[PDB]
Amino acid sequence: DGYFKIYSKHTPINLVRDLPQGFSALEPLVDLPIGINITRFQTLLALHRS
Amino acid sequence: FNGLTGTGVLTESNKKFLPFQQFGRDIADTTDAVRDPQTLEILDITPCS
Ligand SMILES: *[C@@H]1O[C@H](CO)[C@@H](O)[C@H](O)[C@H]1NC(C)=O
Repeated sequence: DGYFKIYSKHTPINLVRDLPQGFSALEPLVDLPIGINITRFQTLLALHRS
Repeated sequence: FNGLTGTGVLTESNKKFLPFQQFGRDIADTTDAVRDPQTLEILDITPCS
């Protein structure tokens, strides 16, 4: 519905090698007037080239 | 309030409104809290006895 919605909730993960159990509520963080066609996406990480 | 029309008593309440939340729907899905557009305050909506 012509909207881009992003939800986030920062949690202090304890000594677990993977995603921990329990629960977490992703609070709404921002909403934007979007509506461009979306089919794919890609993440960005910092390559070590210092 | 912001187009939402009704009758009630606007009494200040201690409801823990999260920043994104705006409304105060109850167990029976009834409006019970609104946020003033001018100043951010949580007002309890209660029908007259
Ligand atoms: C988005 O682009 C894809 C790939 O061309 C196309 O098949 C699809 O119909 C488009 N979606 C919208 C909502 O325009």
